[PDB]
Amino acid sequence: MGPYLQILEQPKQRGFRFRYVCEGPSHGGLPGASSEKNKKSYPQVKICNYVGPAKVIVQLVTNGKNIHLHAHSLVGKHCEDGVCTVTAGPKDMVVGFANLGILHVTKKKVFETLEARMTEACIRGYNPGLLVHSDLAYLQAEGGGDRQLTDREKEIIRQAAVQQTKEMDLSVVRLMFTAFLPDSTGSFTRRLEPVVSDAIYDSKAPNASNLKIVRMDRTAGCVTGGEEIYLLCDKVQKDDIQIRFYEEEENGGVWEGFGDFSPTDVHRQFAIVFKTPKYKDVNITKPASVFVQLRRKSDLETSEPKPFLYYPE
Amino acid sequence: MAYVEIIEQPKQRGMRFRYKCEGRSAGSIPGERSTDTTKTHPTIKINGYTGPGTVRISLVTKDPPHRPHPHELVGKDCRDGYYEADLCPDRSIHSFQNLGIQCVKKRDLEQAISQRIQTNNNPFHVPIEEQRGDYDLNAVRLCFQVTVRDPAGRPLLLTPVLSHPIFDNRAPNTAELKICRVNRNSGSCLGGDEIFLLCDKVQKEDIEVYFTGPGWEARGSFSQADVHRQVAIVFRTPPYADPSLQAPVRVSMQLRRPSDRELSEPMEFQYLPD
DNA sequence: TGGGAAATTCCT
DNA sequence: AAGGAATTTCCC
Repeated sequence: MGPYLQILEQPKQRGFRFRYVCEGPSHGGLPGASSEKNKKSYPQVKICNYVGPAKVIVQLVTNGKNIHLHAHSLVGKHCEDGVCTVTAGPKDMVVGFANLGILHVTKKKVFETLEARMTEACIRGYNPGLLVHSDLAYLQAEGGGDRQLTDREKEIIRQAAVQQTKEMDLSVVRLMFTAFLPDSTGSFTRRLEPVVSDAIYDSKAPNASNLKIVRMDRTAGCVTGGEEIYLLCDKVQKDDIQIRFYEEEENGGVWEGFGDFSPTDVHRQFAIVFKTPKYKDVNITKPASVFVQLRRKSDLETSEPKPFLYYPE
Repeated sequence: MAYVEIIEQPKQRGMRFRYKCEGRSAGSIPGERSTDTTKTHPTIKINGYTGPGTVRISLVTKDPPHRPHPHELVGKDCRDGYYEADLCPDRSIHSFQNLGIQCVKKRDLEQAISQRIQTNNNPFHVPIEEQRGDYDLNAVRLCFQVTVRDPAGRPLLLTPVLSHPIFDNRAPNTAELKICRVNRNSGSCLGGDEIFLLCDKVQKEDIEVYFTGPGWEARGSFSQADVHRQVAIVFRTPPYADPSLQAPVRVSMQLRRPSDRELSEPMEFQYLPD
C-alpha cells in the first residue's frame, strides 16, 4: 500500500505505574526507552512512503495469544474513550504521543467496561471485528453515520465481551497504532496496516517490577562462600527471585554464583537473608572483585549490579 | 441481682480484621492467653445466676461514650452484625468459640451506622446525633448485653461489660511488635555496631529499638531513612554502661512504639568486651 | 512528576 | 484456620 505505521521509538516496557481511576489526576506519564540523563522521550510513531494529511489512532490492546480490545483506557492528549486520535498530517507524517496515561479497570468493572469499548469502536471507523470477534470483519470506516448493531449483531459483541472477560490480563497492555489516510473529499476512510508495539507491564505489578538492591549488610566475603548477607530490596516475590554473583573472564568467560536462600528467607518481599557462594577459585591470594545482581527466575530480568569483593581465607 | 465478669479478655493485638470478600469466616477471636498449642477462647462469667436466657455480643468503640462500632461481628449465631444466642444451665462460665471481626470500608461507613440503628444496637444507649461523626475502626470493645432472670422467671439485663481493647493487628499503627531476625546479636560494649533488623510492619515515624538491662536503658541510633518499607530497620548499637566490660553481658533488645508505649518480645543481645 | 503508604480484594 | 500478596485507593 505504501503508507503504514512505523514505530520509530517505544516506551521502556517496564517502569511506569499504570495509574487507576481513584488515584488522582495525571500524576505522570508514559516515558520511552530513552534515559538521556538530561531530557527524555515518549512513544513516537511515523508513516513511511506516506501520503498527505492523515490521522492516526491508538487503542490499548491485550498481550495474550489472540489480540483483542483491552479493558484499560488511555487518557489525556487527543484521547477520548481510551483511544487517542492524533492528526499530524502537515508535511511530515511523524506523530509523537506524549503524556499518555493508562487507567486500570476494577477487577469487576472489566466486563462492563469491555462491552462498551467493543461498541465505541464498532460504531466508529477503527478496529471493528478484528479486535473483538471475527464475524464483524467490517463496520469500520464504512462511513456509516451510526450502524444500528442489531439485537443479533450487538449480541456478538456481547458474547465476545463475555469470553474475553475471563482471559483478560489487567497487568500487561500493548499500544495499537492504526492510521487512516484521506479518501473522497477529505474524510479519512482507508486505514494503513495497524501495528502493535511491545508490552508496557504495569509497575504496580509484582511479577514485572524493576529490581533494585537498595543496600546490603556486607559487600564482601571469603572465597569459601557460605557467609550470611542481609539484602534490602524493592518488592520481589519469594518464589521467583535469586541473587546472582558474576565476573568477566579473559576474552570469553563469565563465572556465576547464586546466593543460597529459601523463599522463606525473603522477608515481606523486601528483604533476603542468604549465604554467599564459593568463588571461582578459592585458591586466590589476592582480593578479587565480582559483581552482585538481583535477577528474576522467570523473565530472567536483572537489577543494577553492585561491586562485591571476594578475598582470601 | 447478678454481675458479668469476662474471664478471657480478647488478645490485645493478634487478629487482622476481615472484609466481607475476605473469605468471611476464616478464624475466630483467640482467648487472651492463647498459644500455638493451647488455643483458648473468650469466656464470660455471669455470677449470681444459673439458668437459661440470652447473650447479645455487640461491638462498640474503645472510648467512654461507647457508640456501636459500624462493621459487623460475623459467624456463629451472629445476626444483623452482633451476636445473639443463649446460656447453658450447668454452666456459669460460657465462652465464645466462633466470632470474626469484620471491617467496614469507609465507603460503607454511614450505611453500617444506619444498620446500627435500624437494628436497635445500642448497649449503653447513646443519642443518635451523638453516635455519629468519626469512628475508630482499628479498635473495638466487645459488649455483653446478656439477659438473666430475677427470682420469678422474669428476664433481667445486667451491666453491659466491655472487653479489653481489640486492635486490628492489620493496622500498621497498632499491630503486634515482632523481631523476625537480626543481623548480629553481639556487638562491642562500646556500641556503634550496625545492625540489620527485620521486623513486622512498623511506622517509621513512630518506632524505636529499645535496649534494656539492669540499671541501664538506651535505644539504637537510626533514622527514618533507615527503616525499609516498614519491615526492616538498619540502626547502630548504643554504648553500654561499662565502656570497658570485662566479660560478656547478655542484655535485652525489643522493638518499642512510643505512641502506645508498647514493646516487642525481648531478644537476646550480648555486649562483648572492648 | 513522582512514589510511599493505607486501603481492600485475592488466593493457599 | 492462620497468613502473605495483589491491585486501587489515598496522599504527601
